[PDB]
Amino acid sequence: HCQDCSISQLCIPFTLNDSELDQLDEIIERKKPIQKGQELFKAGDELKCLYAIRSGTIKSYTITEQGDEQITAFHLAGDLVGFDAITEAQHPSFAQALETSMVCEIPYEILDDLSGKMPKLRQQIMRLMSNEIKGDQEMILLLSKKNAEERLAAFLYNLSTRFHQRGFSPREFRLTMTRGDIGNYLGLTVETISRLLGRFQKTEMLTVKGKYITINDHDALAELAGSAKE
Amino acid sequence: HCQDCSISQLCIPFTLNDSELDQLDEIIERKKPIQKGQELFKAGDELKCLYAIRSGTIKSYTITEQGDEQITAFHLAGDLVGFDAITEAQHPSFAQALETSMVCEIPYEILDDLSGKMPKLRQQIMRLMSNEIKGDQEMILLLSKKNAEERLAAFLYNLSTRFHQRGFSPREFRLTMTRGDIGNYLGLTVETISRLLGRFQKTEMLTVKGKYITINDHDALAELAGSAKE
Ligand code: SF4
Ligand code: SF4
Repeated sequence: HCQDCSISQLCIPFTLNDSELDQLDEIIERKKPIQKGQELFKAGDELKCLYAIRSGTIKSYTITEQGDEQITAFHLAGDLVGFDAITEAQHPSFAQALETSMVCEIPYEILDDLSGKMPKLRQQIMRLMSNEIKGDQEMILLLSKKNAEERLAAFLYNLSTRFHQRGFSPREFRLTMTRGDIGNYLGLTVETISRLLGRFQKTEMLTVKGKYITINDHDALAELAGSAKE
Repeated sequence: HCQDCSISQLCIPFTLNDSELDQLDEIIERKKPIQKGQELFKAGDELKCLYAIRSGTIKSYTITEQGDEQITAFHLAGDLVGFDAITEAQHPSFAQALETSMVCEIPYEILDDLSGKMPKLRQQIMRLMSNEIKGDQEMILLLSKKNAEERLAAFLYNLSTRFHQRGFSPREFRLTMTRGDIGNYLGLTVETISRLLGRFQKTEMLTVKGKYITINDHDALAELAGSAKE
């Protein structure tokens, strides 16, 4: 159940000859679905497999000394979860599903075994890590230079894009995560998150119905997202 | 000039048989020293080599739409600069030396060529990326959950540690970067940066003379760094 995949283009078997493909799936792709709110691993757990998101939504977080969750990323289908566990065979982070999700469990060593063995695989694994790094860098700029109007716009631009790539309307999409969770990730207040979407709707940039977002003006939206100003 | 290196333990030829070692250096390790303020690459440049810091200090940054520098990391000896350029053969970031620095130019393709060829190398390259990701995650928590007292303490804890590993006093070390740059990275004010070091000195935790920092109480310091509170 893995040669079949409409996101393999952005997932892990990207640019594999059909021999590489029929081989990989043999060692992954089969985990009775993860339920909304259940975890894939706890911080401190040993690294065994990495997780490719087949369907659904997953957040990554930690807990502060004083006990608050802080979200470090949301994951969409095609995303790989577990990279930060490679350095030390161990998960520093939590991961939890936000909705019923399908997840492909890829055994790290076995994948590592087959990567030295596979140039196009090895290379693909690389840029995937490269890209998480790139993303995290963008997050850092978001939290230093962008104000709340911008942070949210950026966040919403990002999702919209990513859904586009995973073959969806760039126009319309639901927030699977809660407003609480969005505010967490973005250093904003559920109070503020809401207020902003108001303004966004007020300008006809955005239409908002429950958890469903509609973008009526990508150009406006990108201007706010790409600002980084005060 | 590369089998000789008192930081190879944390640099790139970590866990290489002496055949792997004598081989690698042949393709790197020789760039007439980078001067304080000169750049290694401009955002948008093509990926050719990655850069291992042999000596000195290097910052990574971008420029906002409205034209402000934002620093995404400081690099010490042993650190590899360029990972975020792998996804798309291209540097999204700038890199600039903060003091006269020695830099080992490692050709990416050639290094990639020899990595599929080398299990222990490939694996080492992995965790290095894994670790940048991990670091960036910590930065994200710093910018969301930590206040200024904590941000600085954290930052200073981090440097102190990293100098320790690179074989130095954990006790005492200079800030090579400017207070401006520290404040940039940390979302703080040169006004605030200074005030804090005052308090830090006031409590005898820290002794501060010009650019030189002395930690008299690592335990205090780590408590503030590891807080993430308000
Ligand atoms: S989501 Fe699962 S089945 Fe699809 S390409 Fe990724 S690992 Fe394979
Ligand atoms: S700093 Fe330069 S010489 Fe030293 S191990 Fe790294 S690449 Fe080799």
